[PDB]
Amino acid sequence: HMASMKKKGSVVIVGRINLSGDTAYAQQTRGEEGCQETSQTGRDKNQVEGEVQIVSTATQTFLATSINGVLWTVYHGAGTRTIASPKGPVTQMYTNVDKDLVGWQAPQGSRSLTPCTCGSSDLYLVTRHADVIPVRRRGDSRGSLLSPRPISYLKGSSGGPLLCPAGHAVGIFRAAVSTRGVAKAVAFIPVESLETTM
Ligand SMILES: COc1ccc2nc(C)c(O[C@@H]3C[C@H]4C(=O)N[C@]5(C(=O)NS(=O)(=O)C6(C)CC6)C[C@H]5/C=C\CCCCC[C@H](NC(=O)OC5(C)CCC5)C(=O)N4C3)nc2c1
Ligand SMILES: [Zn+2]
Repeated sequence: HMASMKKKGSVVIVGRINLSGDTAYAQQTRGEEGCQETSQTGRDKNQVEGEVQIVSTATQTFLATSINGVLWTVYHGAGTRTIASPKGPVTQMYTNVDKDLVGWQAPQGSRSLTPCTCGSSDLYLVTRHADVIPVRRRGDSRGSLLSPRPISYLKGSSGGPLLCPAGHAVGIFRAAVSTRGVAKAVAFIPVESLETTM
């Protein structure tokens, strides 16, 4: 009935991948209860820091990455959802189902990665467990893992960055290519495609 139609909750930042120092590590900033509540109100007063956020909905958890003042993630994680912010839900400023891409204005206090212009094919994928996985670029939107591993290890890291040797953003992790459950390669949204969307 019209009277009882529910609304979907906001995406909520629940932690980050700390890349500040010599050791990458995941930090949780909000537990499940506060996450649930913040998703419904869309009101998140937690201080945001860093480039790579861990985000959650009621049903999924994945990553989101700031590049050029936009917090980017995958459409298959976020759909058309708002993100929680100190003053309430914030509507997406970019949505592209054809690229599996969405973006919101970057939260106050985040830091943005710089788009790569190195042209290097020696990349590094950052996962939600703060693993930094070397990846050889193999095309415009694909790279191979130098050390394959089960897809379990990459699940939940869509929206994370592929970085060049200098720490610039090369793309946003979108999908894993596997054989008998082993991730041999990854697909990503190239940063140029983000820059065109902008
Ligand atoms: C609905 O509207 C849209 C629009 C455009 C979409 N575009 C894509 C490409 C897509 O694909 C889905 C989701 C994605 C995925 O699973 N993404 C990771 C992930 O972590 N997600 S996640 O964070 O857990 C989660 C689900 C958000 C919470 C990185 C994956 C980690 C492990 C793989 C798990 C097994 C799956 C292997 C699979 N492989 C693959 O499809 O390979 C190819 C055929 C595609 C090109 C080659 C794979 O990766 N996916 C399948 N859905 C779309 C949906
Ligand atoms: Zn670079």
